[PDB]
Amino acid sequence: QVQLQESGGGLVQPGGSLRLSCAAAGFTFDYYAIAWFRQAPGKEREGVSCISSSDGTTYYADSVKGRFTISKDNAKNTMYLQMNSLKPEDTAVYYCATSPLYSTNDRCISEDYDYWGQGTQVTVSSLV
Amino acid sequence: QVQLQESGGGLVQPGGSLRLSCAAAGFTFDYYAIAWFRQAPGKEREGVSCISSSDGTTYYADSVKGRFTISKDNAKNTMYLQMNSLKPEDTAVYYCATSPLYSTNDRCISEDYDYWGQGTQVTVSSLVP
Amino acid sequence: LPKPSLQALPSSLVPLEKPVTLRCQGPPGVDLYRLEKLSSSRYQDQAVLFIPAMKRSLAGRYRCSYQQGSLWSLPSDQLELVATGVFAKPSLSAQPGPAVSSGGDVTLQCQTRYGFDQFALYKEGDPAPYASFPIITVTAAHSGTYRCYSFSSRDPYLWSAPSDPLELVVTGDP
Amino acid sequence: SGPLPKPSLQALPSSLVPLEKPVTLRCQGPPGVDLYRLEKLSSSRYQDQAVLFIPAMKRSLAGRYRCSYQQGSLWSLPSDQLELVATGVFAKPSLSAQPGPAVSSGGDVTLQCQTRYGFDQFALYKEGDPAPYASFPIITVTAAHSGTYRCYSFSSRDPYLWSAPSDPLELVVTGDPI
Ligand SMILES: [Ca+2]
Repeated sequence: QVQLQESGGGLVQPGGSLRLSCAAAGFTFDYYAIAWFRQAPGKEREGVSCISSSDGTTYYADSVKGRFTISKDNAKNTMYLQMNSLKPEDTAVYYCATSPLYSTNDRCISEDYDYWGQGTQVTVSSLV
Repeated sequence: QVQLQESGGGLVQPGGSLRLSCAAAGFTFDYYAIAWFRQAPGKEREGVSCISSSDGTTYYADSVKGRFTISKDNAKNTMYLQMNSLKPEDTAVYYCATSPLYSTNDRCISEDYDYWGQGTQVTVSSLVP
Repeated sequence: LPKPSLQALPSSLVPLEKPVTLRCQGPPGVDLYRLEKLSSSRYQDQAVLFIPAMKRSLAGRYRCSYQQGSLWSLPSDQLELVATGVFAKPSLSAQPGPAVSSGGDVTLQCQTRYGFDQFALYKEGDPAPYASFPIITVTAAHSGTYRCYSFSSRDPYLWSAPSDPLELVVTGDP
Repeated sequence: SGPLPKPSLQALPSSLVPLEKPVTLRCQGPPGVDLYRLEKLSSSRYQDQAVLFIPAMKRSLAGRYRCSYQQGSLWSLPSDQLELVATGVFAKPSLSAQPGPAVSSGGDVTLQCQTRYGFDQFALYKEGDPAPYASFPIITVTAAHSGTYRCYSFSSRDPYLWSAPSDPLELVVTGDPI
């Protein structure tokens, strides 16, 4: 049995910035696929960004390209989602996912990931 | 698991007789060694009678020879001790014993028997109405 | 090239949240390996994959192959990796009963309350023997369930009840 | 004839037998032999049968066994010695791992068996891998079928997602009465 320990999330203004992280225990991300997914209210779970293979190619959903950055620190055994230029439509539960298997899928899909964060709420509001 | 179901025992006048039995279950006595042991108050456990082999030879302790008979009804799954001309020294806990192994020992020793009765009390008393 | 062996250790029957190792083996010296999960785009570029906890999503058919020079091997036999403990256990009975005379017949019976159409029957294997029992340079071969017994040297065939099991888990190279 | 090759002696389902539990000792030689003898070593005790069903294991049955067979006038060499063990005679010991039960591949670990009695000897056993076979018929059972069985129920919706296994079932093949 494994740990994804979650940090960050919260209330932020449109145009603002947050860093989400998940810290592994029971394993390392060195040779793992890593991903972030999200579930907005009244929507389906969508893939936001993944590193699917050792080639360290990154996919990004069209709506977050240039604003979000997925990365990994094999020293801290931690994965990151840097979110910049945040918009109302970024309000969602965020889930780090990881697999000991690589995927050749060019898009991030639930089937490819086995270990999941419990969820990290991000709320974007001009009323703060 | 196995059963040795005990029958008989109790209170008997010197010179009287009784029959102890054990009914087997989970096995039959056909190809098993059979024996009776006894433990009198304050004395060590003693072999009384055995048939340890298919050669038929029975052993009886010197003190019971001619008075006690060991026997077997394979069809009834029962072993017997017929105890005749009972002396006070016969007062003891009696144990039926059996083994799926035969033995070449000339005498009944307790390491040759694996399945044991819990004990059947026999009391030889002169004060019996 | 000839097939390698694909093996799951300790077992191809892994309970949910429990570890397992998939070991591919070709001829020695060999370097370049590919583990493939059939009916998916998932794979690894290693002889050995430690799975630290089993999930529904990791269950399925796997093969592996290797490369020497310009040539790949035939794929290994399919390893069927099973997640167990997904559902409440069935009940298992013997009819007419669990005690049967040599030459007799017996039928073993598996039943669930729930709406389930498939069943598998396994017989427990014979335990293998190995104070303190050191293992130096451990392998995924050493992963498994261990019990110990205690006894006097003076009565060496009269043993304790077995210890509670201890799961020994060999993680990947550090 | 040449020489009589030694038979095999096996304990079924194993030579590790809990108290009050059944076990078969099977002596197997070549076909059509005149006589089998089972011998318990350091005792006067024997049986002249190939198959001996022990309905309940006891302390007094634990120890060393061998068997040989006769053909015409000649006797086989004896089987390899069977060590028949009664387990559950004393309360269980503790098994632990130092440093702990998870360890890196290439590293080193030590298993410690400790007991709350005076006892001086220990054995360590590693579970073997289970073997596969609603209704599972078994025809003309042999002592080889004796053992512990578990079943799994799944849906063909997901053929690699299985139940927790059933409570174990102990199947016991008693002696032939023929
Ligand atoms: Ca959380």
